[PDB]
Amino acid sequence: KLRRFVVSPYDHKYRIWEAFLVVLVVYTAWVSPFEFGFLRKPRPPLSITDNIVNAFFAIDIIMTFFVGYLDKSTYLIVDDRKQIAFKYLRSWFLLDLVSTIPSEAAMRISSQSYGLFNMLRLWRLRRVGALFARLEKDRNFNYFWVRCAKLVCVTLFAVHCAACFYYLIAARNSNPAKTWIGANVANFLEESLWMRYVTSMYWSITTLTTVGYGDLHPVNTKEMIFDIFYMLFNLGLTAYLIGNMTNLVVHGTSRTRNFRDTIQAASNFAHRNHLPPRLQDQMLAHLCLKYRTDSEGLQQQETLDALPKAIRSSISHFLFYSLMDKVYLFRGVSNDLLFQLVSEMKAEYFPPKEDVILQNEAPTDFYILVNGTADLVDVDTGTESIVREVKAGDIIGEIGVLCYRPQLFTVRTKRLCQLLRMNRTTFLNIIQANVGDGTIIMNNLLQHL
Amino acid sequence: KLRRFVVSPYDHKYRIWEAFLVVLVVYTAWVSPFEFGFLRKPRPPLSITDNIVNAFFAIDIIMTFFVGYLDKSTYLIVDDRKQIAFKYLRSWFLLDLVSTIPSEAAMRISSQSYGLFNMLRLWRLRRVGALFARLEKDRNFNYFWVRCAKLVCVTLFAVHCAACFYYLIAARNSNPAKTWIGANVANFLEESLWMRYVTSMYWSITTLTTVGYGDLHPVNTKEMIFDIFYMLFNLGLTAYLIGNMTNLVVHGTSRTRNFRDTIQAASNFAHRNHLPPRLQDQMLAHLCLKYRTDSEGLQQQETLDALPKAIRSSISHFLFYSLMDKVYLFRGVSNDLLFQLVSEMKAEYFPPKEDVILQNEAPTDFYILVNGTADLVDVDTGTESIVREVKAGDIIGEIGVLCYRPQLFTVRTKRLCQLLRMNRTTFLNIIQANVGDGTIIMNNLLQHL
Amino acid sequence: SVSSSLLPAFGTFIEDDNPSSKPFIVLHFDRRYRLWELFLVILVGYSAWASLFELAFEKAAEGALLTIDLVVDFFFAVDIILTFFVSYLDNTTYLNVTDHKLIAKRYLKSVAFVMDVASTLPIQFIYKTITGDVGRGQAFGFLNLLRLWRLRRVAELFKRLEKDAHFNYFVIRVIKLLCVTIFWIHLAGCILYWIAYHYPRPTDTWIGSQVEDFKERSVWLGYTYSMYWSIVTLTTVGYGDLHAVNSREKTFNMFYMLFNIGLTSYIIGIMTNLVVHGALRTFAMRSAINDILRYTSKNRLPDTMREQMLAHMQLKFKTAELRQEEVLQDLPKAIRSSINQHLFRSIIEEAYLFKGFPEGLLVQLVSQIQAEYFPPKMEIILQNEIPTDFYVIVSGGVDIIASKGVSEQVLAKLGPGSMAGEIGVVFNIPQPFTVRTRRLSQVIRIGHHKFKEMVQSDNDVDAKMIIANFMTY
Amino acid sequence: SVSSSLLPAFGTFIEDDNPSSKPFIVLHFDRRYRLWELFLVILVGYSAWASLFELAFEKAAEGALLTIDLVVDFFFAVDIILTFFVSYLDNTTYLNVTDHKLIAKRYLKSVAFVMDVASTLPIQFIYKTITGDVGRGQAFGFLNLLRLWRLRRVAELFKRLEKDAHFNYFVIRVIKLLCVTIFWIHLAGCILYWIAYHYPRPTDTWIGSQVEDFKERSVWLGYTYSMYWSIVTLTTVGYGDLHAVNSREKTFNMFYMLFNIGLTSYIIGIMTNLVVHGALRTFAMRSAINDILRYTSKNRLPDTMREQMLAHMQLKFKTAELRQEEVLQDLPKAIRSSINQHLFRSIIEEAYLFKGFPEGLLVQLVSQIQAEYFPPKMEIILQNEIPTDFYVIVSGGVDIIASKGVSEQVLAKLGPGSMAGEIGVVFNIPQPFTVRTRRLSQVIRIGHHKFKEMVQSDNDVDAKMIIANFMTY
Ligand SMILES: [K+]
Ligand SMILES: [K+]
Ligand SMILES: [K+]
Repeated sequence: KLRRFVVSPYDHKYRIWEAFLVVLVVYTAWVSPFEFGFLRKPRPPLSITDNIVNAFFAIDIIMTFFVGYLDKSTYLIVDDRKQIAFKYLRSWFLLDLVSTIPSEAAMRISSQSYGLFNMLRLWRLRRVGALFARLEKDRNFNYFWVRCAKLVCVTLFAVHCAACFYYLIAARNSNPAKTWIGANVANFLEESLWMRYVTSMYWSITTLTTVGYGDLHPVNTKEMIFDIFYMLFNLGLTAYLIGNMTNLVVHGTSRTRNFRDTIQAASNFAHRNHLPPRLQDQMLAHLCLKYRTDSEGLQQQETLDALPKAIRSSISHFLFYSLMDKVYLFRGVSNDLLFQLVSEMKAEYFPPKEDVILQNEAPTDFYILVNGTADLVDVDTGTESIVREVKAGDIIGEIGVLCYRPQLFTVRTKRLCQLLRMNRTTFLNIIQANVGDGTIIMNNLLQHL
Repeated sequence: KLRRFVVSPYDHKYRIWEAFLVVLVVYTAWVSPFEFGFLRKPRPPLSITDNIVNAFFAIDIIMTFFVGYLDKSTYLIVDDRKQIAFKYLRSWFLLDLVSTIPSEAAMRISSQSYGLFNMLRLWRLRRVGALFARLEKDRNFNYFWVRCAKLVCVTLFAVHCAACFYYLIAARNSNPAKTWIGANVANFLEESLWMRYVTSMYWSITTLTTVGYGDLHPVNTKEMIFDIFYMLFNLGLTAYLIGNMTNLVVHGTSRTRNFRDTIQAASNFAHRNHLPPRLQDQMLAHLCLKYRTDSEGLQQQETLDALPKAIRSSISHFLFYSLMDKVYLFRGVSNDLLFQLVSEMKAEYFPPKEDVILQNEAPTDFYILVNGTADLVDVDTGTESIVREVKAGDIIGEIGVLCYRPQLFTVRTKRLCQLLRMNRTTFLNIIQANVGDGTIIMNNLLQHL
Repeated sequence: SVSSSLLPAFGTFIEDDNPSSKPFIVLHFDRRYRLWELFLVILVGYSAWASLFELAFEKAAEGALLTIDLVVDFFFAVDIILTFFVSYLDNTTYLNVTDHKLIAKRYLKSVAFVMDVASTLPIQFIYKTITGDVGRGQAFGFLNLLRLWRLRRVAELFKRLEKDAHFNYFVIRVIKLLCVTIFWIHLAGCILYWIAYHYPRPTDTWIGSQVEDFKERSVWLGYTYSMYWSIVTLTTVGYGDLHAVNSREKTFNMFYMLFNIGLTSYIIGIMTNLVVHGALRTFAMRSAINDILRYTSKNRLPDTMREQMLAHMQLKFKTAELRQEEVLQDLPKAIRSSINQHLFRSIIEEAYLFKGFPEGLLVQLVSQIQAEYFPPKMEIILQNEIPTDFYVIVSGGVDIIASKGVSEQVLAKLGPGSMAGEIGVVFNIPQPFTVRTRRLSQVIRIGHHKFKEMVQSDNDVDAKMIIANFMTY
Repeated sequence: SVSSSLLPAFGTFIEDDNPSSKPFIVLHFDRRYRLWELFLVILVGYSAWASLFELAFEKAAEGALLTIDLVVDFFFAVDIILTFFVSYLDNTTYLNVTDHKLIAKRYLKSVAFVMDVASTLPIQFIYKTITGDVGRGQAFGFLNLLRLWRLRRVAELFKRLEKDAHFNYFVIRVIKLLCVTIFWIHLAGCILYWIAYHYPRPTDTWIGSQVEDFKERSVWLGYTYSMYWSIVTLTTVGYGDLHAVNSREKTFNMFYMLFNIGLTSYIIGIMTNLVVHGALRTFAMRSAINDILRYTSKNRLPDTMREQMLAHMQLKFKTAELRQEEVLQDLPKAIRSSINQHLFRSIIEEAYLFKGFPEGLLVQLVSQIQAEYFPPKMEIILQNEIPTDFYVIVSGGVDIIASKGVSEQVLAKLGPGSMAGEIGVVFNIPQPFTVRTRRLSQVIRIGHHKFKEMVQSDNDVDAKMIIANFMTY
């Protein structure tokens, strides 16, 4: 793993520190543009908060000599100090060093640079792009609310960034009475710093959303030229938003458009072939139940069945071995016979009051219940003489399949059940290959008494 | 066919009259709303033109008792007078009768109705919907240029129809100084009837396209309420326009997106398998030639090959029988042997300087030229000793296939050629079944001398 | 017939059959109950309007809108004493639970009951007699916003309609956008008027700049002004005649037209998805037909060949269509077998080869038959082919072809219910014929090494007589 | 290498190989010539701007824009004396025609020559000395609109770039929209200024309402005002500060924003098609991974099973990908066979069964081999199956399975170049094994009744020794 006293790329405290470094980077996205357009020299409320953020980013850049990294040509986790150090000093060392310099110290170098110096603090905005790539290749995060939250952040950052540039064009003017803001409120240089920001954001949003009331428009030619490039940029930006919002609606209404496309087919099918008014309802019940059952991960065979037979045999073994072992028939049969008996066994669901086995039928299959219940009703001259009821983890149809005689009792569900089905041919094959069938028939005649 | 002196649904004069009654409906779609919003009593320039259009539509409604029709339950062309007459009088008789009444005659019934009476002349607008359904289920007309034009017509009619309603709200006001138009040009009731229309169309398009400068906006509450329903309608109307314009762009860039998707595959394929720098260029040449050759109807096998073998045998016979018969080999062979020889024969294209048959090769196939030319170059110690060149309608590779000896001359194209290919096995089968092979080999040895 | 009964959106008729109907219980899928639910939902459309309206305008709550809230708060008070007599359906059992002491404590334990009683309270009416006046002020009006809890009933209908196939998915999908976008116009125009009405200086507002005496005019003048502003902003026209003036209006206004971006991008993304899927089928049929005409035009083929190619491709797409109604493959084997034993029982019972056969083996055959369809002149079995399968024709026709090297002669014509391709299967020889269809046919396949093993290894009853039936044929 | 040479968009290095290069001829696909064409196209971008600019403003044509039109009209005058020395390519022969007397009369007979000489005329410059002044008036300026004929060269580049696969289809199709939408902003802002400049009353205009002395200020003030109006109208902001005043401006203005509907619907329809196809594969590899995790979560499966299912589905999509690079099926049999005789000649030459074989039959085998790929644990041949095909493995591995009823034992491991499934084919018995892959394999199939007929009926050379080679194995 690692040397004494050192740090790793996936370690928890490192991901937690890094998420707090992303909230600090979202606070310098708001503050860096605002100190460039709206302020000239460090004022108290931010002169200390930005130094706090600077100390935190200095702590981070000095902790990056003690952090692992991962090659994309070897994929080995390189954790040797004299090598991560050089890869840090490769590209992002002094770029991340200028991005944390106390601006009060850049003032003594020169005035006129405060707003422009703290504008390269937007270099520490690569972290948001990193986080947004990681969250959207990750699969624990909904791709809808991870991509749709990136188009909210770059739209709120263009609106905010253009609102501080367009105000700085007006604040740096001479005779601030023919400006965009100095034309509506003449005395705008003595106003609450929150009113200036509100009326700049207002213009930005009207223009970005193409409402364009008409109050707050360009007045000079310097502002017209800015506005020509902002509306060019906005036109391109909104086209791409509308594109991304269709890529997230047609891929969002698939699993419902595929269902009414099935109940429709199941009605044309029953219409062509003239099914009596007893099979169409059964078909529709089993197709519905399928949507609820496979809306969850309880049922999936469209793609889970495209796996190999050595993968789908580990899954169906892990899910049902504990169940298959607790059946009276296969008491002490073997170690592998149970494995291949549970390997080729197809699980199915059944709606309530849906008899899986009719009396006097031809004994094709036998089922093993997994969950739910049912009752062994028999049809006689006096019908509806319900005798017993099975539970989860029991086997039905066994006497007509191991002796080849018509089924004697009809089992009818009374709850959404899940059974395991095995044909007569398959079972007879896999047990005909072996010797342990003596134990099976002995358990059978033991059950009979 | 028909009784003496009567008319039919598809006859050429009937379609020519019925497309002349569409440029008279486009005339009324413009005039009807304009006489409702901008005029009060019949003025000279239109009082006679609309009576002309009325006479033409009266001629048409009186000619519809002598026109066939087609059942959608029998598909028989019903042309019995006492039956088309009743189907006319079924629905569209007095609806098409009120729609042609001289408005000067509706004035004597009552005033106040002129503009509202000539507004139901928009009943004779079903003909445009008829024409637009016919042209877009027809296949001689470009769907892109016909579905799109219908969208343009409805927008031009909403813009124009809303421009005459919104002006009539202002012209019917009292004190026309707080109106939408009576607020910008105070003396708008004495202005050129073309200036009023221009400034109403201007507001219409500005509002419909969502520019909304701000000059010419609602002033009263009667106009605000109209504008709330016009901008609602427009909200829906533009949304379907943008929808229809995507349905006509993704279906319009398919045949090009499928080509660079092929030259890309043909480069990954040559990259994986390390083809020398002599086969990749040949593969790309033959794939390019396919786009030019298939852009036209010269080459089509993606879907033409999904036909039965009794349809693809009539096509390939009709196209190539005249060619196959003029070959020296099959002089007087038979009537059917030629048919089934030309039935199973695959036509192919070859770029220039692309030798189809190399010397000393194993004699697999033989080709029959259809068009283009080529020359029989032979490779010797002294190479490039071109001996002759073939033309369209001649057979190459015949001596190595009918005697099973390596090919003796290499044929190399000199123009984009089209040949017919036949395997050795297929030909040997179909001629082995018959007796006429004696004539074939006799023509062969006759050619040899 | 319970899942069948609960799949119709507006419920279905419940008759004296009494399969689940017990006394003193209303079944939730009954048609009367679903019509009553639709009634309450069209009253919800009124309560969504009248509750936002009285928040913003506050001089409406004195007139004829306070005896309409009392009549509508009555039909919602009888739907609380009637939700104790209504069935429900588990999502872990699917049994229709209709026992009172179990209905009467899943309503109680739910948020629905406390919210339904906190919505149906006539607060403004009880305040009107236990005090002297109607409620008034900034914060008192935030009390009929509790009746926006009933929008959950409109969220229901537009969810049990997008699953009923009896209803067009374009009509209801489009309607949900209408209802959502004009509730929000109305919601936002009432909030901006609410902001202007309660502002200290009545002339530094969006409406007090235009109508100085806006607080004393009719409520339907302020309403029309607010709805006009709201719609020229939502649609993004923005004439700019009415616009935000102070910073409370600028702030809500620029939160309003930020959500408008999402709303109008969503409306567009939905209308460009109900137009792009309303054309996929037609594009495939037109994509296919377009080349045929291109091929028949580039070459000068007769028009008869073009009436043949087109008719055949139409018949091919008909098969490709009606063969995608094959839904019966994921259903459990019991229901699939009971359906097959209705479709193809008398076809396979009488086919000259399954004549003397045990019932068990007949069922074992019928339970597995997957039927396929074929266009009118496809060849399903080529001559001298490996005998992999054989077919049974349930309807349609096929011809028997014997190529002479150079010919194809129709030896015989087979119709419904007669086996095609059995000779090479029973003899294990290359299939000595060519069966190609003649009409649009449906055939059921019986593969080799599936029928042979089943007739050979398993059963001990059938023997020695099917060979006598084959040598009879 | 002519079609290969003419498929790169930017042109290619022509060296001393002289395959088509004759004296006194420039090949149209030469690098140098295509770089010169790109040069002329970036001069077209200047001439599109400067020609509309001098129509509208007309006080620009006196300054430094009349010796820039003379330098640019020189590089377009040497491209007319150099189109007589440039090859061309027939679309009926595809031969690179490079004979002067045939180039020199397809240019002449074309509209291109007369238009290129009617565009390169320095009309405004010849008018500047044969007369005293620069051209002036409403109709005189409609003479540098002839230089918008050179936009056909920009229409070329954005057509020979949408076919070169070396260039991103998103970049170029987006730059096309950029170039088209900002030429039209500029075109429309110059027409509205042209309308205002020549209007009788200079203060009932769109700009004379704002700047009363607009005709005497700089040209780059009118230009910025016009471009500002044009872009707040195209984008549909429409502040309304600058708007149409008279009916000439209202009419053009409402023809401008009617075409804007189409233009902005087209930009949207294109940007929502380069985003919807840029997410058509990833949204399918995510559709099949999403339910794997859903299934591994709903049930409490170990994470090792989830690292197995995922790895296998990745390996499956890799095959489904690299098996769609099978382009080699429509090409003529000659080129397909020459490619196969390079890929799979030494595999089929040495496979213990094709050892003593005629060269003709080896070629007859190699010409037909269509290779397929298989994910790592699929079974290509089930035991007791009908012997329909047999396989030859070119690379990868397979195992031989012999089920004991209840087992599966790996009998042997086969690698590259060894036949899998031949026993049941040569003996015509049910395939007495089960060949299932172990690594991602590529196999070439040799069906039955295609190999048997070919080795049996046709050739008379091979006999009696392949049975000796099979009994040796
Ligand atoms: K606007
Ligand atoms: K505006
Ligand atoms: K707009």
